[PDB]
Amino acid sequence: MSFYAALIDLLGRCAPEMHLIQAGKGEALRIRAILRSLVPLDDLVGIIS
Amino acid sequence: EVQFLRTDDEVVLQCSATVLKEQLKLCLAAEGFGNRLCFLEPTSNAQNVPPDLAICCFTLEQSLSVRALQEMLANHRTLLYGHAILLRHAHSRMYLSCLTTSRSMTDKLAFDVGLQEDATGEACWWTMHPASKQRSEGEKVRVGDDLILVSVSSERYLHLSTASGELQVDASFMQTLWNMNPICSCCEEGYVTGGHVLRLFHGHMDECLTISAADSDDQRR
Amino acid sequence: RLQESISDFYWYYSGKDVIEEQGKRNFSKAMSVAKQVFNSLTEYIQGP
Amino acid sequence: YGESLCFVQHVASGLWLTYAAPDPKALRLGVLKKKAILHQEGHMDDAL
Amino acid sequence: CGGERYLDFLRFAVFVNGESVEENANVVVRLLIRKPECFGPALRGEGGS
Repeated sequence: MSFYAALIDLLGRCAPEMHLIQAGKGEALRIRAILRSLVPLDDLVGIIS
Repeated sequence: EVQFLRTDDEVVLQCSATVLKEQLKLCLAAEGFGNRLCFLEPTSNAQNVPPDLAICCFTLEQSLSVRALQEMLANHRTLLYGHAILLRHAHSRMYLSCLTTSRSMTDKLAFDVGLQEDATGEACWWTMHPASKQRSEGEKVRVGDDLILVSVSSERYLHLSTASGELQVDASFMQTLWNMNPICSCCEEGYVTGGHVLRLFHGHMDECLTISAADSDDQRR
Repeated sequence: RLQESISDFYWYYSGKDVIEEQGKRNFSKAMSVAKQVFNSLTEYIQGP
Repeated sequence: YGESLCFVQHVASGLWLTYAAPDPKALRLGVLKKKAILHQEGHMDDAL
Repeated sequence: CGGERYLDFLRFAVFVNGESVEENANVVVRLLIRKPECFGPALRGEGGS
C-alpha cells in the first residue's frame, strides 16, 4: 500500500498547475491526459471509500 | 544504391508474428468508411490467398522534427530517425491516429489505433525511432529497416497484441518492430503502374471488360 | 549534431517576433563553434 | 578490416548467421548475450 | 520497500514550495512510462490488476 500511495503521490505532484491548463499549453494537456490514463477516476474513489 | 524513404511515397506498415512456429507477416489495414479501427491483414499466404492491399497503403505526407511539429501545431523530404511523420490512408483519405478509446480488455493502458478524418491535433503524428543500435537518431530511414513508432499525443508505441486469441494492433507501452515497405515513390505521366484501378477497353473506347450487372442469373461470375 | 541543435533553436524562436538577449548569446557561441568546425573541415581537404 | 560489411552464410544449407531474438523476461537476468543461430532469412543488421 | 524510497526522492525533485516543477515533472513521467515496471505489478497493462 505504501508503494502505490507513494507512486500515486508522485504522479499527482507531476500534474501541471491550473494556470498552465487554463493557458491551453499543449505539453501540459498531454501530461495530464497521460496521468488520467494511468490512474482511472473510479479506482481513486474506490480506495478512498 | 541504398533506398531512402521520402515524403509523398506510399508505404505499408508491416510487422511479424509467430503462429505455430511459423513466421507470419501482417500489414496494418483500415477500411476508413464504416469502421475507423485498424486491423491486421496477413500477407505471408499471398501465394494461395491474395491479400487485400487496397486498404493497407499509406502516404507519407509530412516529416518534421519535434520542434517543427510543436511550432506548426501552435500556429520530397527524406525521413530521418526522430522525426514525426503524418500517415494518410490512401483509400479513405483519413489519417492514422491514436484513438482515445480502448476496446481491449487485457491491456488497461492500451489505446485503439484508427483513422482520423482530419490532420488537426497531435493525435495523428508518430515519431520514428531506431529498433537497434545499428541506426541512430538523425540518420536517414532506409527501406527494410525496423522502426519503432511512438504516438506524439499518447507517448505509446504502435503495438501488436497477442494476449487474446487473435492478432490486434493497439497503442501500448510495449514496443513492436515495424517495417515501412515502400509501394511507389514516383510515377511518370501515364505509364500504368501496379495497384491502379482502370478499365480494359477492347476497341476504340467502345467496349470494355466487365462482369454482369447486379442480381444477375450468372451470379456475376 | 551541431546543425540539428541550431535548427531546433531556430524553430524555438521561429514563432517569437524578436530573439531576446540570452538566445542571441547562445546563437553567437554556437556559430563560433560552427565556424571552427567548418575551418577544420576546410583544412582537411585543401591542398587538395 | 573494419570497413567491409560481411554476411556469413552456411555454404551447404544457405542459411544466414544471425541472432535468436531473445525472449523477454530474460532482460532482468542481465543476459545481454544473444544466441547465434542459422536462419533462412535473418535480419538486416546481420552484417559483421 | 525499496521502490517507495526512490519514489519519495522523485517527489522532492518535481514538487518545490507547493508548486510542480514542469521541467522535472515532464522528464520523470516520460522516464516512468518508458519503463512501465516502475508502476509495480498492478498498472502493468496486460494481465495486471
